[PDB]
Amino acid sequence: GDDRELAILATAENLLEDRPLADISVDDLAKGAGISRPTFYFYFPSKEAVLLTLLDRVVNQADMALQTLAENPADTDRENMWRTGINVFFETFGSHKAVTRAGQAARATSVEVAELWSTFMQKWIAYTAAVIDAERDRGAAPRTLPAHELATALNLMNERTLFASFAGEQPSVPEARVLDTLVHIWVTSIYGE
Amino acid sequence: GDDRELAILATAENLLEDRPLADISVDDLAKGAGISRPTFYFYFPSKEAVLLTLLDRVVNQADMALQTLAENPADTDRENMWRTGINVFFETFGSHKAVTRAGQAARATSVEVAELWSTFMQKWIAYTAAVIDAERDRGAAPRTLPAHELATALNLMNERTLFASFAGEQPSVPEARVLDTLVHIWVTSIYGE
Ligand SMILES: O=C(CCCC(F)(F)F)N1CCC(c2nc(-c3nccs3)no2)CC1
Ligand SMILES: O=C(CCCC(F)(F)F)N1CCC(c2nc(-c3nccs3)no2)CC1
Repeated sequence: GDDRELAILATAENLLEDRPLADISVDDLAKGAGISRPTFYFYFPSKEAVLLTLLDRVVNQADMALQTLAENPADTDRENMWRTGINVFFETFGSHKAVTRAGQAARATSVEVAELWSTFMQKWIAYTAAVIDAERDRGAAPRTLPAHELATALNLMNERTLFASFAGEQPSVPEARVLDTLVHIWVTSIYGE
Repeated sequence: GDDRELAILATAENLLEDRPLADISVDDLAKGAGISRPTFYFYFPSKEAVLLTLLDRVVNQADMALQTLAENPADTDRENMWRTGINVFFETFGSHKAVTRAGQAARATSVEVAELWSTFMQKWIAYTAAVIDAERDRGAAPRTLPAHELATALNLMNERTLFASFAGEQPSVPEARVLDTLVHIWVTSIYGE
């Protein structure tokens, strides 16, 4: 019943390691999930709706991990705080590289994917901005750029850079270096200046 | 003779303001250029080869503008120097928004587009790294991150952010604010921490 939907999801994720969404067929997904093609369609309209659900669970998982951080303040310096937050995305998407990579490419192609990505990027920008402002009210950060324009560019940086790394793009920051790199840039641009 | 190739190029660029590459047909391009469909094919294999040539001229124009800067040192502070370099890309691609935007999307789809973008991103990263290092030998910049990993992430930032703005994406930095935003981040992350 439910367990089948989960099987279609797990099959899709497993096949996206080895190839793109284009070379995955509804029949491939049905086979893998141990159901037939017409049973597949009872659970999802398309292969693309499978991706969307997948991306949706990943992004929500990152989002939830970030709320947990926000509610339970990790006790530390400014540098470590920021690193902990960037680490949420680096870990969460880095554990779901095929879904990430495919979810990025379907932004060009799927309006729902584009808008889901958009909703969350906005949510995460807003929270980064809310935290930069909080940091400024306290006197820890100088009032340089508008907080929200700063948050925007720094979050756009992480998206490009994190996914470039994960995909192994030329050029990219090696994955083992990406986190320190992004953090140096967040911390100097937020506190400097 | 040559003037026709230029007409196909100018037609393509003009039609990409109003719609995507998908909704532009070879016949559309031929019409506009005042030639027939089989004459089109004498000059280009495909519509996609038209885009490539277009992207190639833009990217080379940015590249050339950056060399001019590099050879003739503008006399100024560290902040203005960097701003002048980022301004090359903001101006050059901002004058060619449809070609940019289309050239970004065809990266997913065209290996030649992907590799052209890749060659230049590498070239521009290398030069940013060479300049960060020069700045460090002089004692103006501290030896924090590896210069080349720093250049990489900052250049990835500009790509994402500049194009997000130009496309009017949600979310993005307003185009009238994008340059100051990127510069604050370059300068604090290069000189700070
Ligand atoms: O890196 C992303 C989004 C990246 C999304 C993506 F797509 F993967 F590129 N950040 C969004 C939020 C930002 C952030 N941390 C925090 C906090 N940490 C600890 C306590 S409060 N508050 O805000 C961390 C960077
Ligand atoms: O912004 C880009 C590439 C962006 C590419 C793109 F795709 F548009 F996002 N920069 C590459 C090079 C960097 C740079 N400036 C300079 C100099 N200025 C003055 C003298 S020497 N030396 O290096 C400027 C930022």
